[PDB]
Order: sequence, then C-alpha cells, then structure tokens
Amino acid sequence: TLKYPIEKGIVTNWDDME
Amino acid sequence: VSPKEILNLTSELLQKCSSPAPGPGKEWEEYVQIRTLVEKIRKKQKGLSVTFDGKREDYFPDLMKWASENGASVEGFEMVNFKEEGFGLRATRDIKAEELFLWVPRKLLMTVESAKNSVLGPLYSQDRILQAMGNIALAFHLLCERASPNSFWQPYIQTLPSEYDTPLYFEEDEVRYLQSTQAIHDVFSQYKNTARQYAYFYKVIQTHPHANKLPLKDSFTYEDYRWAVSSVMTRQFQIPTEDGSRVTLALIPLADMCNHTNGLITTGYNLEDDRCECVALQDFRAGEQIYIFYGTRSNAEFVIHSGFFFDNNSHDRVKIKLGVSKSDRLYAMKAEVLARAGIPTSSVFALHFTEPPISAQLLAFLRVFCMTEEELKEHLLGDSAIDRIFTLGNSEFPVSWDNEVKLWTFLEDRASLLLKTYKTTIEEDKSVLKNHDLSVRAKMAIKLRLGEKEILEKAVKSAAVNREYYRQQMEEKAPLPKYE
Ligand SMILES: Nc1ncnc2c1ncn2[C@@H]1O[C@H](CSCC[C@H](N)C(=O)O)[C@@H](O)[C@H]1O
Repeated sequence: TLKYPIEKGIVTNWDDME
Repeated sequence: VSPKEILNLTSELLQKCSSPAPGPGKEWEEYVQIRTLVEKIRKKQKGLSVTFDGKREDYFPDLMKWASENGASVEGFEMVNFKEEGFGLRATRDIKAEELFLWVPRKLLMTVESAKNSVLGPLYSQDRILQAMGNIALAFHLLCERASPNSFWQPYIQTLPSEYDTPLYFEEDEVRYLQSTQAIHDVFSQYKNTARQYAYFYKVIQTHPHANKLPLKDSFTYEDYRWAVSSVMTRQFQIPTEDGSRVTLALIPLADMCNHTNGLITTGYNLEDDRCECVALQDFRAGEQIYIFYGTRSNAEFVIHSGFFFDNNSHDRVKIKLGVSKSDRLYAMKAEVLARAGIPTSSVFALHFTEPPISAQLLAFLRVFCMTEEELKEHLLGDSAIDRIFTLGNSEFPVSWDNEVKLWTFLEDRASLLLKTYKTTIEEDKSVLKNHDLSVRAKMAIKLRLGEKEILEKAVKSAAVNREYYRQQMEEKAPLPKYE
C-alpha cells in the first residue's frame, strides 16, 4: 500500500481551553 | 469607526466567550448572544483586509507556473468551476487507476515549520496558544502571507476561495434546523472558539510588541480570522516532517483542489523525494473531474469541518453513549470482563449506516452488558476464560441465544428512544426538502439532522431482525457455535 497516507481536511482540535 | 470602539467590543467579546459552559439547556441562548456581538463588530469593519482585483480563475495560470518552477506536476489537468462541488480538477487526458498523476514538493507547502520561520516567528515563540495549536498557527501564517505582497505563497493564496460553507458562515435560522441534534453542540463550540480566539489575538496584536512587525497590526478584522480558520479546517493535511520525527499540519497547493468522492485513500507523502503524491483512485477519462478520497469522516464532520454534505457517505455514523452503572448488581464482574477485553466501562460508541451497524467493540460491550452471573463467571475463571473473551466481538460466536435476544432488544429500545428526542421526524424532514425551496447551507443542516435519524431508524430495523433471528435459535434450542 502507501507508506504515509495523508488525510485531506483531517479533523483537529480548535478548543484552546481544553 | 474608531479603533477604541473596536478594542472595547473585542474585550467584551473575549469575556463573553471565555465564560464556562452555561449548560446544555442554555447553549442556544449563549450562541445567539455571541452572534449579536460578532455581527455588531463585523458590520463595523470592512470585510477582508486584503482583496484582489481579478477573478479567481485569473490567478490559476500563475499558480501553475509557480508550482512548475519548483518541480510540481502541472500537466494532465485543468481548473474547472463545477456547480456541485465548486472549483476542481478535470482530466485533459485519460488517467488509469493507480497512476501517479500529481506530486507537490515540500517547498511549495505551508507548514507549521514555515510559520515559525516567517514574520510570525517572534510572536510564535512567546505566545503559548500558537505553540500548542498548530492549526491556529497555520491560520495566522496564511493571514500574514496574505497581507505580504512579496510573499512566496502569493500565487497560491490568490487562488483560495473567498468564502466557505462552514457553519461559521451560516445564518441564525440555518443553524436553527440543527436544534435537538447531536451535531449542534459542535457548531456552538466552533462559533465560541472562533469568536474567543479572534478577540484574544486582536488584543495581543495591538499591545504585544512582538506582534508590532506583523502586517495584521494595520488591519485585523473578524472576517480575516473566519476566512483563515475556514481555509485551514477544510484544506489542511497531516504530513510527517522532513526528517520523520513527528507529524505536522500543512497546506498543500494543487493537491487540495481535488474534490471528494467515495473510495480509498490514495493521497500519500513520499519522504525520500520529500513531496506529496496522489495516485488515481479510479479511471478518469479526459473531460471527467478528478476526485480523491478525503477520509472516513462522517457527514457531521464534513459539514462542520469540511463545509459540505456528502450524499451516500459510506462511513456516516452517529454517536451513542453507553456504560455500566455502579448501581448494577453485577458491576464488579462486568467491569472486570470489559477491562480484560480492552473496553472501558463507559464510553461513546458509534452506530454505522452500512452493514454491520455495530462494530466489534460495541458488540462485545453489549454482550457483557447483558450477561448473567454464570456467563460472567465463565469469562473470568477457568482455562477457557481467555478464549471466551477473545471471541466477544465476533458475531459468529455468541455467548448464548438468550444473551443475543437481550442485547438486540436493548439496542432496539435505545435507538427508538433516541429517535423520540428529535423535534422532527423522518417523514417531516423529507417533506421539507421536497415542498420548500432552500439554500445550500439550509439543505446541509436539514440533511444532517435527517441523516442522524435515518441511521437510528436502520439500527432499529437491524436489531429487530437480529432479535427475531436469535429468538428462533432459542425457541428451537439450536446448538451454539464454538470457535475451534
Ligand atoms: N463532494 C463534494 N461535494 C461538495 N463539495 C465539495 C465536495 N468535495 C469538496 N467539496 C468542496 O471543496 C472544498 C475542499 S477544497 C477542494 C477544492 C474546492 N472545491 C475549491 O474550490 O477550492 C470543501 O470545503 C467543499 O466545499
């Protein structure tokens, strides 16, 4: 398969207080 | 109209958005109150600080030349404004599946490392939020280079969209459709975080001398920050660093122009050549749009983070919170059986639309949740106890016919109970989509709240078929399958 598959628009954490 | 008035309103918005959660029953009230302050500030500002005189298609040729000069593929595709998905890539030649048709070298990318070496560097080394939030650091990196006329990424920034369909751009009545759903809480958090982060960094830019050399000190409107974070959350990638130590977030030109379709992940990163690569997910004839597979995200994540609703999403899912109560008579044994199977005592599982509706982890939890005392002892004592735990997530080897009837009965009742928590039904949602003329953003919200109920309703029918099947095996006293 692929060595480093990347995700377009991967969900990240924007809660700066968490 | 006065800089002192903006400093007053941002400080008020900062205190309003820094307060703790007011409780689930008052989140809609706080959301409308935050919108009132944000819209008051936005109507007193001049929109985007940096605008371009030409249309969006006028800057794509400069994007192709700028990318070709750095070793990126610029042949075999063209930019076409599609109605369904927006601007995308269309094949100018036949492209067979598994063919490497797109490569973008590391130099063209906008990463967190390139943000540390830019003009944002001094402020990045002193601000704690930028150091811990790489996505926010990427957003201000995109804003600083946008305000830099001589920026290296100017050919890329001039081709980015000027507006997005994230919930940050929705109107109050469009978000109102999501009431009593699971997704509306994430819409509340997204709006509250964005409003707080803008007010915070607006005060820092105007006061902190480390931000005095930034171009954002001359103009930093809320529209700039809403555009920046929306550009990141809808287009960012997670790539490894140049050495492969840790991972990082990046904006990849050219590659982020392909729209989404169902399939497998074919976009990867080649570390030896230090470039992003994309192979054809399927056969693309000349004149067909070139699609990729973004990821196994749900429609709720596509709407909130990506800014669109994808029909026929094969990975769409809803959340369901289950746990063993301490008041249960068999809590001690059920907690130990789950601990030996690597499953928490209380967690948030998922219900999928495609078969199977429940995963192996949720099936193992529901089985232990309905075990009798004899069945719990067989999973804790004896030489065959480890073998029984090993097959808890397998649908071929149940604990007993009685255990299956009880777990599918509970799931049918729980999924039907969650359906009764929505303010509208499935038939009412389909009636609105047929007898009302709506905007794209309004259709996204209604189809999102409808998608949650259709996944719940299919779980009710799936549990009823399993309940009646294992009831026949229990009534006929069929032999239990043994894993050998
Ligand atoms: N299948 C799809 N249907 C609708 N919109 C899509 C889509 N796939 C991607 N998009 C849109 O494409 C954006 C991702 S970036 C991809 C390029 C974008 N179309 C552009 O004009 O620049 C998303 O935020 C979403 O708006």
